[PDB]
Amino acid sequence: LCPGLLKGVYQSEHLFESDHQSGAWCKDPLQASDKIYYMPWTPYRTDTLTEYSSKDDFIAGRPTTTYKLPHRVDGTGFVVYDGALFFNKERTRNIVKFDLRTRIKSGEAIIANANYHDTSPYRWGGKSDIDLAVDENGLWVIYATEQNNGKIVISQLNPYTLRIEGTWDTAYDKRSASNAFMICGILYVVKSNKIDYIYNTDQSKDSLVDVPFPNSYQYIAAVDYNPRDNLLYVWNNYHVVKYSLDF
Amino acid sequence: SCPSVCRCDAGFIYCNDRFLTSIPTGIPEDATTLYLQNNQINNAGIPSDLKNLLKVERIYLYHNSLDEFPTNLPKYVKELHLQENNIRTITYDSLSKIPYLEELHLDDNSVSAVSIEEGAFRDSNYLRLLFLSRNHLSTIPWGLPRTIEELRLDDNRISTISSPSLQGLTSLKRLVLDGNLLNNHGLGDKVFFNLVNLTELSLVRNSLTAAPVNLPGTNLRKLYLQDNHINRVPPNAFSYLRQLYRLDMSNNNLSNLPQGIFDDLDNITQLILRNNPWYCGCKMKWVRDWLQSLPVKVNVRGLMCQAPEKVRGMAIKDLNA
Ligand SMILES: *[C@@H]1O[C@H](CO)[C@@H](O)[C@H](O)[C@H]1NC(C)=O
Ligand SMILES: [Ca+2]
Repeated sequence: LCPGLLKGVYQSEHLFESDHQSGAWCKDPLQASDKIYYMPWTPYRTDTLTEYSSKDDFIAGRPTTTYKLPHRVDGTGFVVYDGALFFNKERTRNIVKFDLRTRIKSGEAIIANANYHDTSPYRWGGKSDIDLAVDENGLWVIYATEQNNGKIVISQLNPYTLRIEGTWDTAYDKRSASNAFMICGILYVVKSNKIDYIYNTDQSKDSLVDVPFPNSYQYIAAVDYNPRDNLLYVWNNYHVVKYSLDF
Repeated sequence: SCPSVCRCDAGFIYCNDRFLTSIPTGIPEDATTLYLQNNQINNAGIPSDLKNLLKVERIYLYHNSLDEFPTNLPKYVKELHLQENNIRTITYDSLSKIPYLEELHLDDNSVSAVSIEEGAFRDSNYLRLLFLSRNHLSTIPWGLPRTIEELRLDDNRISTISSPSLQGLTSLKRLVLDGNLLNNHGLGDKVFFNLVNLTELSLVRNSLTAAPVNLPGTNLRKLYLQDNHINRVPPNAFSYLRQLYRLDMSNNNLSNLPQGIFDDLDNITQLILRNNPWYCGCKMKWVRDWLQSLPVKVNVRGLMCQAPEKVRGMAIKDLNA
């Protein structure tokens, strides 16, 4: 159910300060659970995901389990969707489908013509060349192609068949993006500061915007949208925090 | 100021993914970072004029036709990515063209034991990172720079290790040796002993049949030994490793532990011991007492009885006799 068009993004919660500056975190928005999955960023060394049972046990640093991934991960673009994790295998444009329950990779898919490995990462870098996003429409891949001149390119990706189901060329440069996320098939480009660009895929149309985005700390590592409780899960310079959204 | 084929933007030259067998000659002198991966570039496609780009600091050349180590590179390159290439010979000449190199990745190449000209690294004195993941190394090179701080030799065929290979690498901090064919006789006497600043030791997925002794405890925080076939643990294996706060030994053939080996693991935090065939005899009673005396801070996993059958699956700290 579309929450609406985004009017504003504001900080809500501050969970703790982690010991890693970059990383990412989110929930499975398609599971009715308080499970939190946690992946800190170390370049060339990232191949694990730690699962937490609740929000309070997360802050206490009380993990449920740890998942050893079949491949390394490039950047903080990972995503969890319906009991299955999706991430970018190091030095490749390949997204890995990873079933959490049976603990096996169940598949893989190539994201056509994507620049990768700090060829078109985000502003802060860290192999952010590929960022995954979840919204009301399904599973997406945000990247930059050398044909589209390093500017953000989005594709809709089938989470079960791993087929690319459509593509849109935008006008915002991915090296400029501090991060990004999807809502109702609407792209939200962060600069850090501001959301200063959006792309509405339904119309295959974009528009320049000007919605505030908290500069609480400088190093915005990751920004992932959540359609369940309609929140942002953000990692900004060692800090694990939540942002509330205004519709 | 850029070639027609590639696209340049504020120091960043994008020549990647263009079926390049050869590097363009018309290049911006104010160049900073280069993208040449995913081309067909071999060693002859390197111009001599390329050397004069004194401001280039990072070069990505993975997945090309470099069939050996490249020359005529920007004198002041700090990052080099040569993975997914067909590299074989490595001369002193080749490395000396970039002594101001700091970070080197050679994953997915065809480099072997002797394939490196002896004393090649005697010139690259800025070299701090080294990646030999997935090569064809049968042993470890002797003439490695002291400035080396990390060393990845995962997924090679390493079976034997001489002492003066690793001695002299006091700047070494992390030592990764996954997927190699290492046995206890293949180990040097005090080959790890001199790595004073060593922090991580990862020896996952080898053929070790015992815990290694003579480990440096000066800075060792994390010690990895999973997926091995270890039977014994020598009483002095974990001696003086007092800064060790992590140690993993999952998937081994360990039944029993000798008395009082963890007395020296003062700063331990995490001890994972999964998938081991623990027998609970009078030899195992010392563990139970030690577990109860332990501060609540330290977490331990996989420590449950498989033998005898009567108490199989049962937590060791809970048993009477
Ligand atoms: C370890 O690292 C420190 C960094 O301060 C350096 O000064 C020292 O030379 C290195 N080696 C030893 C043995 O301390
Ligand atoms: Ca994102």
